[PDB]
Amino acid sequence: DKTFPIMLNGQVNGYACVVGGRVFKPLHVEGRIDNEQLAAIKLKKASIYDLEYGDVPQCMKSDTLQYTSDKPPGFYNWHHGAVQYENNRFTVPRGVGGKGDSGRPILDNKGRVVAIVLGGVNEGSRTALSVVTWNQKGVTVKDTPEGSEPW
Amino acid sequence: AQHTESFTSAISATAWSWIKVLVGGTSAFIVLGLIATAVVALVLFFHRH
Repeated sequence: DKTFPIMLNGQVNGYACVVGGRVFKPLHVEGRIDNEQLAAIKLKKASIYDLEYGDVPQCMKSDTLQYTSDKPPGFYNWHHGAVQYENNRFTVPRGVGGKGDSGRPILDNKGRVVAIVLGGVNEGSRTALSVVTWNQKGVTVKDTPEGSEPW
Repeated sequence: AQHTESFTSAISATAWSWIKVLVGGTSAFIVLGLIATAVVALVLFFHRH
């Protein structure tokens, strides 16, 4: 996958994901993307649904495909491990869930992105992730568990 | 003058219709958007679950 991070004062505090046609970036992080082609894009602020602008030209579109409907609750891919929940997100162990790990996509077994993490630092022995997804008909929803600090 | 002058002495029927349309024009447009603001908040609440 291709996921350009976000630089601020030398450290990495967020990640920017690219889906087919559009470029994603979390609102909670501040900084400049390392891709100079992506810096000229006029990203616009929006509501909690995290709408940005895919103003990239034709030569590199459709990097990955967003996952469609008919979601099973089985195995799913993740950068730091695996998640196995559809209605919620899985209770992943420690290590993942620190700081500056926002914007990392959650992929399927065919390489299709299903969700993008935004929060849920630590909730005890079981950590829940606050992600965005599509509920039933492709309409973008935002699911947030209780006590989900911005992560 | 034998009579007395009041506040609504000079207001005619055609002039009173204009100030009740212009008042009603603002009240029609305000409640049009105020209903439509809460309509999409109901769909956005129902979109999640």
